[PDB]
Amino acid sequence: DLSLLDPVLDEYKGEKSNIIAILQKTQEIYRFLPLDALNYISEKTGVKKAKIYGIATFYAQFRLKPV
Amino acid sequence: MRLVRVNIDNKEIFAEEGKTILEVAHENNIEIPHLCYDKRLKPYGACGLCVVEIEGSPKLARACSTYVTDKMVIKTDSPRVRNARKMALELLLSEHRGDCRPPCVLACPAHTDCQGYV
Amino acid sequence: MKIRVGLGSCGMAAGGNKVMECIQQELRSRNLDIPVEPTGCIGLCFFEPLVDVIDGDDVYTYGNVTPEMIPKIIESHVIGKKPLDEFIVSTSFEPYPMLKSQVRIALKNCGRINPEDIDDYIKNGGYEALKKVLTSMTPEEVIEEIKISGLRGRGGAGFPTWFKWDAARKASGDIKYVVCNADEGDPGAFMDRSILEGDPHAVLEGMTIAAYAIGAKEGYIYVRAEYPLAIKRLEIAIEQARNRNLLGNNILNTNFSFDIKLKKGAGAFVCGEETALIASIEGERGMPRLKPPFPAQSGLWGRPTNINNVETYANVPWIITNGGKAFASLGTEKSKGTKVFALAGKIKRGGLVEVPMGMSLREVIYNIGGGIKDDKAFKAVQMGGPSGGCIPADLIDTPVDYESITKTGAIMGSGGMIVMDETTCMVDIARFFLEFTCKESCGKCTYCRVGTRRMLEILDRICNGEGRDGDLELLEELAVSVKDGSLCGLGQTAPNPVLTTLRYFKDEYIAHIRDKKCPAKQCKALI
Ligand SMILES: NC(=O)c1ccc[n+]([C@@H]2O[C@H](COP(=O)([O-])OP(=O)(O)OC[C@H]3O[C@@H](n4cnc5c(N)ncnc54)[C@H](O)[C@@H]3O)[C@@H](O)[C@H]2O)c1
Ligand SMILES: Cc1cc2nc3c(=O)[nH]c(=O)nc-3n(C[C@H](O)[C@H](O)[C@H](O)COP(=O)(O)O)c2cc1C
Ligand code: SF4
Ligand code: SF4
Ligand code: FES
Ligand SMILES: [Zn+2]
Repeated sequence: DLSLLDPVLDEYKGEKSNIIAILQKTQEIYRFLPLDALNYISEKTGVKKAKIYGIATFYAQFRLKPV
Repeated sequence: MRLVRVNIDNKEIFAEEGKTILEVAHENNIEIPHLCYDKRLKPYGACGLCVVEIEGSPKLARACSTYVTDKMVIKTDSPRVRNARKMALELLLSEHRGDCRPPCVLACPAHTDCQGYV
Repeated sequence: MKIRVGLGSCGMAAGGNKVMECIQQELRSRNLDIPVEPTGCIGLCFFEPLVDVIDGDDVYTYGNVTPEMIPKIIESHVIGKKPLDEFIVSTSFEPYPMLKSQVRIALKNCGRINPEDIDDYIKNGGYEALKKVLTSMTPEEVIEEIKISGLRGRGGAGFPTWFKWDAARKASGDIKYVVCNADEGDPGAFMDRSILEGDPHAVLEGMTIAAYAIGAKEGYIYVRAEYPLAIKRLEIAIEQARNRNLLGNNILNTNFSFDIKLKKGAGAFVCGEETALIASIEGERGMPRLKPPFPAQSGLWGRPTNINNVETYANVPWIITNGGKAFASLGTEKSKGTKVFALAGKIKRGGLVEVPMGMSLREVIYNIGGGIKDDKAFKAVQMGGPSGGCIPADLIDTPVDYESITKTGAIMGSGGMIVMDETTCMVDIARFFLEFTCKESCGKCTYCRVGTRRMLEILDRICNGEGRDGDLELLEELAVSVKDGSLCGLGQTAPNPVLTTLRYFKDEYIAHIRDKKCPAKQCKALI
C-alpha cells in the first residue's frame, strides 16, 4: 500500500527539510522502508532519491527488510 | 584587495587575499597531496592528505580549506606532515582491494607491460 | 494534602505509572479528593517508584513504593494525618545524605514540581528572569551578565557561552536562530532527558533569554524521537507558555517575538554534533562539516545560529535572576558554577548528581556515590562516556573541572562516570567503548572511518591473546594519529579510552599480550 503515507506527506509538505520525519513515520507505519514507499516519497515530496536512501541508511533505526 | 606575504617551504610568496593554501602552492610550483579536492566544489576535508604545518598553530591545517593570511609560515614537508600523510595513506590502503600491476608484469624480471601489449 | 508521583522515564519503567493508577483508584475508593500530580526524577532513581506527600511546606518521600503498600500510606498519612516512618526514606526535616552534598541549579526544580503545569513553575519564582530581561535589561547587558557569570560548556565542550552569544548577535544577517542540543547520544547519561521531562520550562526560558540577547525570532529544540515522555512534556510546556504570552510573538506586550519548534532526530551519536545537528535539521545525513565556518557565523541555512546544551540554557535564568556574581562564586577560578553527572557502574548509589566544579572525584565517588558496591577496591572511572577516559585510582583526587579532567586525558563529555572495581579488565573496557564509537562514526574522513576499525581489531587481537609483537607501539601510534587527524570530535575523542588505558594501565596490556592472560580475569577467552 501507498495511500497510508498520504496524510504524512500532506502534513510535511512545502518544505524538503522534513524528510527524516517522513521516513520515521513510514518506518512506524510499514515497520520498514520498502523501495516502493521510498520511491513514492521521492516522487511526492520532490527530494532526490539518492538523498532519501542516504538518510534512510544513515541511521540504525531504519531497516529496509520486512520484519 | 591586499597582497598577503606568506612563506611556503622557505620560499617567500606574495599571494592574493581570499586564496587557499592549495591554490597558492599550485600557482607557485609547490606540491601538496590532495584526493578530495576539486576547484568547482566546496571543501570537504575527508582524505586529510593536504595537511600542512603552519607556524603558530598547534594542529595541522588542511591546505584545501585554510585561507592564506598575512605573515604565514607554512611547511608542507615537515616530518609531522609526512607522518600524518603516511598514516592517512596506510589507512586508505588498509581498505583497498586492487591490483596496481598484474602478476604477469611482476613475474617478468624486466617488468615488461605484459597486460599492455597483450 | 498534595500527592506527587515520580512519572519520569526512570519511574515509568520502575512502575510509577502503576503506582499512580493504584493510588488514584485507592483515593476513589475512600472518596478522598487529593490532587495527584506527576514529577520528574529527584536523583534517587534507585528508590523509585517514589511518592511524595506535601503538607504545607513539608514533603515526605516513600521509597520503593508499591501498589500493595498504597492503602497503608493513605490510611496512615492521608487519612490518619500521621507519618508512617516505616517506609518513608526522606523528608523535609532531614534530606537524604545523597542530597546534602549537592548544590542544584539546573536540577533545582527537577523532581519537586509538576512538569505539566506552568503555574507550578511560576509559583517557584519561574519566568521572573525573563521579565527582568524584558523590562529593565538590554541584550548587551545580557551578554555581559552571562560573561560575568562565567557560564560555559555543559555539553562537554567547555567553550564560553557569552562568546557564542556575542558572535551570533554581532554576525551579519537579519534572521538568526537559537537551537538546543537535547540529543543524548551517550547511553548511560540522561541529564538533559531528565531536565526536559522534569523541568522543561527552564529550557524555554533560557532559550528565550538567549534569543533576546542574540536577536533571534525562531527557535529549534533537537530532541531525540526515542524520548516520547520528554517530547510530550515539552509540547505541553510550549503550549502552556504560549497561552500565558510567555512565548510566541509579542512576549509580555513588547516588540520581542520568539517561537520554538520541535525537531525529532532519528537517533545517531554523531548527529549530536553541532554541524551534524545542523545537517540533520536541514534534512540531510548527519555528516559533520568543517568547523572554522562556525554556526555562530553560518549555521542553519547560512544564517547565524546559537547551539547550546540543555544544561547551559537551564543555568541561564538562575544567572539572570541571581546575578553573575552569585554564579561566579561557585567553582574553581577556571570553571564557574555547577555541573551535572550521571553516576553509574559499580557505584553504590547511581543517578544524577549536581556538584560544584572543583569538588574532588573521590568525594563524588565515596561521599555522594556511597562507595563501591560490595566494598571492593576502586580501579578506575570511565569519565566522559564512550569518548572519555579511564581516570585511575591514584588520580581520584583530581577536582571536577574541564581543565583538571582534560589534563588526565579524559573529557567531561556526557558527564557519565562509570565507576569500576578491580574485577573489571581494562582491555575489554577500552575495546568496549571503541567498538561503540567505531559503530557510531559517520565515515567521512579516513582517520576515523577506518582507523577506529584497525584499533578495534588490534584490541581484539590483544584480548584474545593472538596479538603479534609490536602491537602496543602500533596501537599507540594509531590512536595518536586518529586523534590528531580526524575531522570532527567523534574521531578526535574516539581513541580516548585506549590512550588513557595506555597511560595508566600499560602493564595490563603488556600482561595481556605477553603472558597471554589478564590479572582481572574478565576476558572470556583467557579465563
Ligand atoms: N555529549 C556527548 O555525548 C559527547 C560526546 C563526545 C564528546 N563530547 C564533548 O563535546 C566536545 C565536542 O567538540 P566540538 O568540536 O563540538 O567543540 P569545539 O571545542 O570545536 O567548540 C565548542 C563550541 O564552541 C564554539 N566555538 C568555538 N570557537 C568559536 C568561535 N571562534 N566563534 C564562535 N563559536 C565558537 C563552537 O561553535 C561550539 O559551539 C568534545 O570536545 C567532547 O569533550 C560530548
Ligand atoms: C560525537 C559528539 C556528540 C556530541 N553530543 C552532544 C550532545 O549530545 N549534547 C551537547 O550539548 N553537545 C554535544 N556535542 C558537542 C557539540 O558539538 C557542541 O560542542 C555543543 O552543542 C556545544 O554546546 P555548549 O555550548 O552548551 O557546550 C557532541 C559532540 C560530538 C563530537
Ligand atoms: S589498484 Fe588501481 S585504484 Fe588501487 S592504487 Fe592501484 S592503480 Fe590505484
Ligand atoms: S571523525 Fe568519524 S564521525 Fe567525525 S567526520 Fe570523520 S568519519 Fe565522520
Ligand atoms: S584534499 Fe582532502 S582534506 Fe583537503
Ligand atoms: Zn583480561
